[PDB]
This record gives sequence, structure tokens and C-alpha cells, in this order.
Amino acid sequence: KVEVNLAAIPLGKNVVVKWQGKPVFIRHRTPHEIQEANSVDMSALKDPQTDADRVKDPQWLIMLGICTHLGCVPIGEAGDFGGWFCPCHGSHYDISGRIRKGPAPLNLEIPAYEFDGDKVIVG
Amino acid sequence: SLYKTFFKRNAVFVGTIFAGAFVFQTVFDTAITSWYENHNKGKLWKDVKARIAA
Amino acid sequence: GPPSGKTYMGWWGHMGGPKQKGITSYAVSPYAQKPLQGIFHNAVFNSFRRFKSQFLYVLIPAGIYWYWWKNGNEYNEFLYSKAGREELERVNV
Amino acid sequence: MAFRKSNVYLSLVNSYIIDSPQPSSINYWWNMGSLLGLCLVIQIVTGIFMAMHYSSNIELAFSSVEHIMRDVHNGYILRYLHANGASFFFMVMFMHMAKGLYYGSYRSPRVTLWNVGVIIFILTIATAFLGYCCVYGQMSHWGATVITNLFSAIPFVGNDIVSWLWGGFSVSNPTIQRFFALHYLVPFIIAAMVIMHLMALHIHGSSNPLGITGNLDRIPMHSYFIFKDLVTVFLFMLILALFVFYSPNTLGHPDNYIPGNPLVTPASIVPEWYLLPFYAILRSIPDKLLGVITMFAAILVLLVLPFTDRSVVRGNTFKVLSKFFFFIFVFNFVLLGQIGACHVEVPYVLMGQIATFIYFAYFLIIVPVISTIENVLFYIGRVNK
Amino acid sequence: VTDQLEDLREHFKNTEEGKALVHHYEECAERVKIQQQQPGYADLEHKEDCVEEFFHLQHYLDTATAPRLFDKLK
Amino acid sequence: MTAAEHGLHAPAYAWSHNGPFETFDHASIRRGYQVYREVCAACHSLDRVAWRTLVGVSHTNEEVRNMAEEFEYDDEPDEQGNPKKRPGKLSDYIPGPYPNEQAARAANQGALPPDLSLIVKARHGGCDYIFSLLTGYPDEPPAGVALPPGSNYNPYFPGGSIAMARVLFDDMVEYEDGTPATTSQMAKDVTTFLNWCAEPEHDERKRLGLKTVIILSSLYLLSIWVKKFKWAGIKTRKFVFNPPKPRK
Amino acid sequence: WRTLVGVSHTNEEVRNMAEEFEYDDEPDEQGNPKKRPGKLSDYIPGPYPN
Ligand SMILES: CCCCCCCCCCCCCCCCCC(=O)OC[C@H](COP(=O)(O)OCCN)OC(=O)CCCCCCCCCCCCC
Ligand code: HEM
Ligand code: HEM
Ligand code: HEM
Ligand SMILES: COc1c(O)c(C)c(C/C=C(\C)CC/C=C(\C)CC/C=C(/C)CC/C=C(\C)CC/C=C(\C)CCC=C(C)C)c(O)c1OC
Ligand SMILES: CCCCCCCCCCCCCCC(=O)O[C@H](COC(=O)CCCCCCCCCCCC)COP(=O)(O)O
Ligand code: FES
Repeated sequence: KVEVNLAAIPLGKNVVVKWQGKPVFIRHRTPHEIQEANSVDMSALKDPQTDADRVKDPQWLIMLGICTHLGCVPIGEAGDFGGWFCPCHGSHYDISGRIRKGPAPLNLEIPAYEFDGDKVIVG
Repeated sequence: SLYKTFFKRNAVFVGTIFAGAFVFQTVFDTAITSWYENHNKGKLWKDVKARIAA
Repeated sequence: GPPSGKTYMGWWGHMGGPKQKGITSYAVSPYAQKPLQGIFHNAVFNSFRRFKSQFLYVLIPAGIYWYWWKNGNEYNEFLYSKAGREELERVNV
Repeated sequence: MAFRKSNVYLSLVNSYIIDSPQPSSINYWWNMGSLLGLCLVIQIVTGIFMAMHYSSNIELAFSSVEHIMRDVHNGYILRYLHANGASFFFMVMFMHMAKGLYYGSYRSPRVTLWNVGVIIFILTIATAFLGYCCVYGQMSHWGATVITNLFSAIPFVGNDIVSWLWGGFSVSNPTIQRFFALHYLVPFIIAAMVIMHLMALHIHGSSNPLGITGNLDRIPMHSYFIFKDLVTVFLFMLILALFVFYSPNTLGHPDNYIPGNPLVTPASIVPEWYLLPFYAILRSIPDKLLGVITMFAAILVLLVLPFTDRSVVRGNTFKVLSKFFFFIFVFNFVLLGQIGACHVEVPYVLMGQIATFIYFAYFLIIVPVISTIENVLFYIGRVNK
Repeated sequence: VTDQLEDLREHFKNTEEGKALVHHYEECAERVKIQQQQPGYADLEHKEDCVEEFFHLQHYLDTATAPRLFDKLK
Repeated sequence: MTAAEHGLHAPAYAWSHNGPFETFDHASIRRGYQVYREVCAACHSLDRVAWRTLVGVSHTNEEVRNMAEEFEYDDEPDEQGNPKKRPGKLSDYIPGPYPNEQAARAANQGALPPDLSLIVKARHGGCDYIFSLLTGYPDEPPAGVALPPGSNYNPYFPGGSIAMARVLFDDMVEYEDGTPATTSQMAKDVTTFLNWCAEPEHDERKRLGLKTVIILSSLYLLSIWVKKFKWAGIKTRKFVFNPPKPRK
Repeated sequence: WRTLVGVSHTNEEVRNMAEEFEYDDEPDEQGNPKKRPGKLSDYIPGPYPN
């Protein structure tokens, strides 16, 4: 269990931590990025998924960034939407971490993170 | 004969195998080092050590 | 020790082959003959006769597969060229 | 009687290496058993003298292999005799499982001898893998990650087995530290299954390259095949010494000298070159659960070989069709060791699916069919009706 | 004293085989420069680059200047 | 993978330590350390090379006790537990320029510059890659390639975009023996030095290998005779068959 | 600190006893060292540095 704070993650810096021996990709978002994330239709994705079932508190972005092909490393604030670009096979990801441009067949997963006030239990 | 001295008793057969592998150990090691350094003259350290002559 | 099963090999004396009779086996000591008596004319004439028999059983299984590997490895390098990206888009998907 | 027969210990030496009647017509392919006995002592003696300097933590694994190669006297000899000698183990053994597959040494009454062969072959694959993950290189961390994540495909018992196998949640300090105490051990299980392999051989004796009874002309082992084994011992020592002193890192992967980092994946994870055919069988099935089975079925399909060979003649020596189709199988096995090295790209997926069908249709379809046709042709060629 | 590779790479640049390659790469580099000025280029997702024509030119100079270079260096 | 993702092939340069009898050019390791200390010691660790390994390879014993006293390592603390420093010695290691990993990525724009102690054996190509990586930088990318900002092109790196810019220009170091310090002379000198850092046994391994293949190919040729000698009774054993009378 | 949970202290009495001391965090994005308050997975700190 990692216990990063509910006041530490800044807006425009992409946190990449090793939780449980695995890379976890964190950002803090703005309220305008909630409707910006799922603005693309589900038909323009290879899997239908909205921002609701992916992220519980859509201001607090919590993502597991092991990619579906090899487990390559996306880079923060790079790509074609201001999200994450995976330079391993060119798998572009949005601010919601879903595959739009690239050969990765599924979205990147989400770990079981829980809010309890002044903390998050990412486990 | 030659057989009656060396190869008859096995106590002196393996005596002159070990005495012929003791001489072969020090000779073949020297004659390989002295060839392998001479094949690479100008590249070893003691050639650079002499060529730093200031 | 306990008695064991029936095997198809015994030991020296009761080896368990068929009974043989009238087979004479002459042999000379190796101290009286020359080893390496025919190392030449066997490395040239005998070793060609062995090669003449068992080489169409090795070459044709390696002339089917090496042609198969090379005709794929030069089709893999055609798809990943600038000239074969309009064919890779129809076979990778 | 003689003291070599009258003693309780020496009569085991006498009945196995001195007075054992071998058939007097066995060619040089019958030395690969004696090489594997020597090549096992090479791995074991250069494992004890190397594990006196090896610390098995995840922080000091790769840093203490380099401590062997830099700080120990003749340490470069030990690490290279044993990383290359392990790759010479699997090349002698692949020529030992292919002598017996060719000369019909799997058939009855030597099915007990063949089944201890497949058991030794599985423990030797499992030994050489568990020591590969002890260097903690980049190909060995991501080798253990790819292999032990295949057991997450077993239904409902997947994740509990893997998390037991890792000893944690990923390949971490308890995995490497237990992949050493296991890898220390399994050679002593191979060294006991080899003694259980000579007992299965000694009851019926060796075969001979004709495939007929060898009870007629038998010569002893001492001074005849002792000195016929010393030719190929001193040759195997020669080709090993070229691959140890003159070109030591030719067989291994270059990425295994990067220290293992779980955050950066390499370009293409491949195992070492001898597991590369089975890695191409594993990768051929477009499913995860069937891949674990078929990669394990490809070692266990050697067991149906005594029951699918329908020939009244032992071995392929005097057969035309079953000698041609044997070398198609060998050069198919080399091709599977090549598709295992290429990436998952067109057309190495249609090849790796076809050239794994020929691995399985050899034992199940080709050998029963072409050996029934090779018995009617032996019959109607001589009988006149 | 100028470097030993670049003049050697300049000497094999203007042979007969090289000038049929360094012109062939330059013909690719012109078709890029008229594609990089057309409208709608930034959102085209199929951009022809000349890494293949550069690789043929660089591999020809690599085979020609590999065994000759180390004789120059002290 | 296309040719760009795979990297351009590293050509076969005629090194002076190739071949089964040639050792390292130890005059090019002493001149290879000086290119290391003055160009890439600023951003590359050499973590596995002790100072004592250089004594008798490229530098003498007095030169390393002055090359190692420039840096400062940690000593065991004083009588009151305060941490104190000390000048180095022969038994210490060649220190990197960055105190941790995050201080390394902060300076070189995110990318971590890899430790060079085993970088010759850890690359496909070997010395022909490390030489041709430094002398592979063109004056511009090929027409059509848009690099990311802060990354440099050379085709021998797998993928094109590397994060190291060209750090070898003509006469940026000055050799101690008057060798002309061009780029091709300097890249040849580090690549021989980093080959010594990766394989510090390359001189003794190739002369014990000479002592073995002479013995193990003369032991093997002796054993063909003693095999053929002790098998001459069975190689030339003759059988005849006089078929017995069937009265029994 | 985790072994004291359930043996002689509750779960909140140890998360307010380990947050009195300070341990070495992993360094920041400029490589400067930094401290953090303790957690349940740390050992009880001794009173002397060496
Ligand atoms: C898990 C499953 C395990 C399966 C293992 C798969 C095979 C492993 C690969 C090892 C290859 C070993 C090949 C050995 C073949 C068996 C030995 C053999 O058959 O040799 C005898 C054969 C003919 O000899 P005969 O005894 O039949 O004839 C007597 C006539 N009086 O003599 C010959 O016909 C010539 C023998 C030439 C051997 C060529 C080997 C090629 C090796 C591949 C190299 C690939 C590079 C392209
Ligand atoms: C059938 C017997 C064995 C086989 C096939 C085998 C195989 C291997 C292999 C493939 C490696 C990896 C080499 C590398 O990539 O560098 C290795 C490493 C190692 N093995 Fe073995 N091994 C055997 C027996 C043993 C024994 C008996 C021991 C210890 C007593 C041992 C101890 C080690 C150690 C310490 C390493 C250290 C990592 C290294 O330096 O390579 N091995 N072994
Ligand atoms: C450490 C590994 C092994 C050792 C030390 C070993 C040992 C031996 C020895 C000494 C012999 C007698 C010499 C000979 O017949 O060639 C033999 C025979 C045999 N071995 Fe093994 N073996 C090993 C692995 C295997 C494997 C992996 C297989 C098959 C899958 C196998 C199958 C056989 C067979 C079939 C024979 C009998 C061949 C015949 O005499 O007709 N062995 N083994
Ligand atoms: C003689 C000088 C140098 C040599 C031989 C050298 C060698 C290397 C090598 C072998 C690599 C790895 C390339 C690969 O993995 O394919 C590398 C990467 C790198 N070098 Fe250098 N280096 C030198 C100087 C420098 C200097 C002075 C810097 C200063 C900033 C630098 C920064 C980097 C960085 C940031 C990388 C990582 C690039 C990446 O992995 O994307 N290098 N260097
Ligand atoms: C059928 O006829 C036969 C036949 O009978 C036999 C036996 C063989 C030969 C095969 C073998 C001998 C294989 C058997 C192999 C083993 C039993 C492996 C055992 C090997 C070992 C090395 C045992 C382990 C013991 C040690 C490692 C002790 C060494 C001590 C060390 C390293 C510690 C050193 C420390 C100090 C302080 C000196 C044949 O090849 C053969 O066909 C001709
Ligand atoms: C244990 C693992 C398997 C190892 C496989 C080795 C199989 C061959 C063993 C060779 C032993 C030779 C002894 C024969 C003998 O003593 O005959 C003796 C005399 O033979 C000799 O003098 C041979 C000279 C010594 C040879 C030295 C070889 C050592 C190399 C070791 C390599 C293997 C470890 C009796 O022979 P005779 O009965 O014909 O008179
Ligand atoms: S890692 Fe290859 S596509 Fe995401």
C-alpha cells in the first residue's frame, strides 16, 4: 500500500511512481479536463469506456501505466491531445489514458485506489 | 635396451611422465609468454613505459 | 539378493544370444600390426562413399527449409520498407 | 574371484564401466552419453567454486557476478566455462535425444530408459532457466517475468500460484533469492535421476546402429570404449575451450549485461538460445491458457513415441522414407529455434504456426503412417505371389 | 590536421557509385520539401521521410571506409 | 521493426585487438582515459573500475596515486560521529559525476546517461557500435524526420533519436604524446578504453587460450592414435563360417 | 512499527507514534535529499546516528 497525499500532486507535472514493484502514472487534473477527456465518441475508439468507470474522482487522475503490448513507458504531457505518448509503438493516449492512436488493443489499467480523506490507499 | 630402463617398471614409467611434465610446465609457459609478447611488440605496457621517456 | 526379471542381456558366459557353432574368429595383436595403416585412402575414397549415400537425406531437408526461411526473411524485409507500407496495412490488419 | 568383482563398491564400478558388455558396432554417436556425464561435472564443479562468491539478493546479484569476473583469480574462467558449458550441455543433449530418436532406442524393451530421459530433460530445462535468472540481467528479469506470468492463466488458481511463485507481487528480492537455492538443488536431483537412468539401461544394454540383436558380438568397456570416449572427451574439451577463451560471449545475449531494471522493458525479450524452439511453440497459439499447455505438451509428446512407431525394424538405419522425414524434423526444430528469435511479425506467425504443426505431426501423424508403409514395402518386395 | 574519417567519407562520396546514391537521396529530399509546404500536412498521418534513402547512402560509405580508416589513425 | 527502429548496422572496423593473438594497444588506453576524463567524465559514471586496475595497464603506480587524490570519498567518522571526507586511494572506485539517479536525469533533460563499465559487452555490435555512435552524428537529420525537442539524431542508435549531442569535435583534448586529437582519433581511443573497462582480462585470456588449444589439440590428436592402437585387434578381426554337419 | 499493531497498540496509536520521527525519503526531482514522516512499515529509530 502506498499512501501519497491528497495535497501533493501538482497540476501540470506527471507523477510516475513505482507502487508494488509496478509503474503507476499519476496526474492532477482540472475540472475542464473532465469533459475534454471523453469528448471523443466511443466509435472512434477500439474499446468503449467513459471517464466515470475509469476514474472515480475525475479531478484526481490515478492510472496504472503498464501498457497492454509490452509494458512500455509513456512520457508525460506528450502526444496529440496533451495526455501521454507511448514511444514504444506509437500508442497515443489522452488525459483519460485510453488508446486512440496506436496498435495497443486495450486501454491502460487502473489500480484499486481508495479515498479516505487526506490520503489515497493505492493497493 | 631402452625398454628395460624406462618402460619396463611402471614405477619409472610414471616417474618420467611426471618429470617430463614438470619440465614441460615451465618451458611451454615461458615459450608462449615469450612469443605472445613478441607478437605484440609496441602494444604492451612495458613498451609504453619505455616510450614515456621525458 | 532377490531374483530379478527376465532381461534380454546376460553377462559373460550366459549372454543369451542364439547358440552359435562353426564361427572361427582370427585376430592379430595390435602390437604386431600398424595402426593408421589406411588413414589415407579411407579419408579420400571411403569418406566419399559414405558421403555419396547419406547426403540427399540431409540436403533436401535443408534445401526445403533454408529456401523457406529465406523466402520469408526477404518478404519480412519487403513489408518493412518504404515500398511495402501499402501492403503491410492490408495484412497486419 | 577378482577384487573388482568381490567388493561391494567396486562391483558397481566393475559392472558399469569396466566389464559392461557393449555391442561391438556402436559408432561415435554413442559417446554423447559419456559427454553428458562429463558436462554435468563441469557445471557442478564450476557451480560450487562460483557460488562461494555469489550473493543472491536483488541488490547484489548482478554486482557480484561482476565481482567474479574482475576480482577473483581465474574468475573469468569459471563464469565463462559455466555459462558456455551450460549451452554445450543442451547441444550434446539435443544430439543425445536425436540419436535415440533415430536409432530406435525408445522402443521396447527400453521404454523405461526413455521415460527417465524426458524426466531428466525437464529438470535440465528447469535448471538452466533458474540459473539464468540468477545473474539478474535485463533479459533475465524480463525472462522470469514473462515465464512465471504464464501460470496466471490457470482458471481461479492462477494468481495465487504466481504470487506464491514470485514470493511477492512481482519479480523482486524473494524471487531471485529463491531462484538460487532452488537452482543449487535441482542439479543434485538430475545427478540422482542419472543414476536412475543407468539402472534402466543396464538391464537390457545399449542398442547398436543396425537395430538387430547385439548379444552375439560383445566387447567389454575397459580399454575399448574407455579409449573411444577419450577421443570425444578431448574434442569436446577443445571446442569448449575455443568458446571460452577466444569467443566467450558469442552464444549469450548482449542485453544480459545491462543490470536488470523493472521499469524499462527491453526491445525484444528472448530466452537463451536452447529454449528458443519451445518459446516459438508457446508464442504460436493465439491464447494464453493453451500456450502453457502446448509448450508443456511439446516435451511430453516424446512419451507417445514408443507407442506410435509401428515398425518391426528397430531404428531408421535401413529405411528410406523414415530417414528422410527424420531430417525434416531436425531442420524443422532448428527453424523453430529461429522463429523464436524473430519478432511477432508477418510472416513469422504463419511460419511459427505451420512449423509447430510439423513438430506435432511428426510423432502423431508422420511416424505411424510412413512406418506402416515401410513395412508393406519390406514385405511385398520379397514375397512373390 | 583535419579528421581522418570525414575526408575519407568525402572521397567515397563523389565516386561513381556514390554519386548515383547521393543524387538518389537528394531526389527524395526534394519530394519531402514540396510535401512539407502543401496545406493539410500537419494532420496527414502518412509522412514520407528519407531514412531509407539515407541508409543506402550511409551503408555504401560504411562498407567502403571501414577497412581503410584505421590505417590513417595513429 | 523497420530499418530505422532497428538502427543502422555498425560496419566492421579493423581494430588492433581483433584476431586470436592480438592484445590491447596499451598506448591507446592511456590516451583513452584522457578522453574519458575530459569529455565524458562530466556525465558518465564508471562505477565498476577500481583505481588499482589501472596500475600497470595504462598508468604507472605513482600516476594513479595522484589521479585518485583529486576526488574525495567518505571516511569513517571522527570521535564525535560527524561525517568526514578523505582523499582517495588505490583501492577505491572511479566516482561518477552525479550523487543519485534523480540528479542525473535532472541535468541531461530526463534521460539517464548509462554507466560505461560494461557498455561494450552490453551492446549489439560491440566496439564497432560505440565507435560508430560517436562518429555517426550528421550535420542535420535526413529530410523528413522531425525530432522531439532536446533530442539529437544519429542513425546508429536504435530508433534515430538519441539524447546525447555530439561531444567529439576536433582538438578538444590535447594528448600527452602529440597525437593529433581529431574526432576519429578520439572516438577510437575511448572505444579501446571502454573495451578495457568491459573486458579487463582480454590480454591474459587470449594467452591462456593459446596455451590450451595447443595442448587440447595435441592431446586430441594423440588420443586418436591410442584409440586406433587399442582397437587394432577388433578393427582387423576376421570371421569364417564352416557350416556344421546336421547329424547332431 | 507494524508489529506493535494488535499486540499492545491499536492501528491509530501507531500511525501517531511513527509520525513523530523522520526517515529518509527518496530524493526529489533535483536529487536533493529530503525527509518524510514515518509509516507502519519502518523500524523504530535509534537515538544515535552511528
Ligand atoms: C525436444 C525434442 C528434441 C528433438 C531434438 C531435435 C534435433 C536436435 C538437433 C541435433 C541434430 C543432431 C543430428 C544427429 C542425427 C542423428 C545421428 C545420425 O542419424 O547420424 C547417422 C546418419 C546416417 O548413418 P547410419 O548409421 O544410418 O548409416 C549406416 C550405414 N551403414 O548420418 C547422417 O545422415 C549425417 C548426419 C549429419 C548431421 C547434420 C546435423 C545438422 C544439425 C543442424 C545444423 C543447422 C545449421 C543449418
Ligand atoms: C545441470 C547443471 C547446471 C546447469 C545447466 C546450469 C546452468 C546455468 C546457467 C544457464 C546459468 C546462467 C549463466 C549465465 O547466463 O551467465 C547458470 C548460472 C549459475 N549457476 Fe548453474 N547450472 C548448473 C549447475 C549449477 C550448480 C550445481 C551450481 C551451484 C553449486 C550452479 C550455480 C550457478 C551460479 C552460482 C550461477 C551464477 C550466475 C552466473 O555467474 O552465471 N549451477 N547456471
Ligand atoms: C544429464 C543428462 C544425461 C545423462 C548423463 C545421460 C546418460 C546416459 C548414458 C551414459 C548413456 C549410455 C551411453 C549412450 O548410450 O549413449 C545413456 C543412454 C541413453 N540415454 Fe541418456 N543421459 C542423459 C540425458 C538423456 C536424455 C535427455 C534422454 C532422452 C530424452 C536420454 C535418453 C537416453 C537413451 C534413449 C539412451 C539409450 C541409447 C542406447 O543405448 O540405445 N538421456 N544416457
Ligand atoms: C566519449 C564520450 C561518450 C561516450 C563513448 C558515450 C557513450 C554512450 C553510450 C554507449 C550510450 C548508450 C547508447 C545506447 O544505449 O545505444 C550513451 C548514451 C547517452 N549519453 Fe553518452 N557517451 C559519451 C559522452 C556523453 C556526454 C558528454 C554526455 C553529456 C550530456 C552524454 C549523455 C548521454 C545520454 C543522456 C545518454 C542516454 C541517451 C538515451 O539513452 O536516450 N554522453 N552514451
Ligand atoms: C553405461 O556405461 C556407462 C557408465 O556406466 C557410466 C558410469 C558412464 C559415465 C556417466 C557418468 C559418470 C554420469 C554420472 C554423473 C554423476 C553421478 C554426477 C556426479 C558428479 C559430481 C561432481 C558429484 C558432486 C561432488 C562434488 C561436487 C564434490 C567436489 C567437491 C567440491 C566441489 C568442494 C571442494 C572443496 C574443497 C575444500 C576441496 C558412461 O558414460 C557410460 O557409458 C559409457
Ligand atoms: C565422470 C564423468 C564422465 C567422464 C568421461 C570420461 C570417460 C573416459 C575416462 C578416461 C579415463 C582413462 C583411464 C584409462 C586407463 O587408465 O587405462 C589404463 C592405462 O591407460 C593409460 O595409460 C591412459 C593414459 C592416461 C590417460 C589420462 C586421461 C585423463 C583425462 C581425463 C578426462 C576425463 C575426466 C589401463 O589400460 P590397459 O588395461 O589397456 O593397460
Ligand atoms: S507499449 Fe507497444 S503499444 Fe503501448
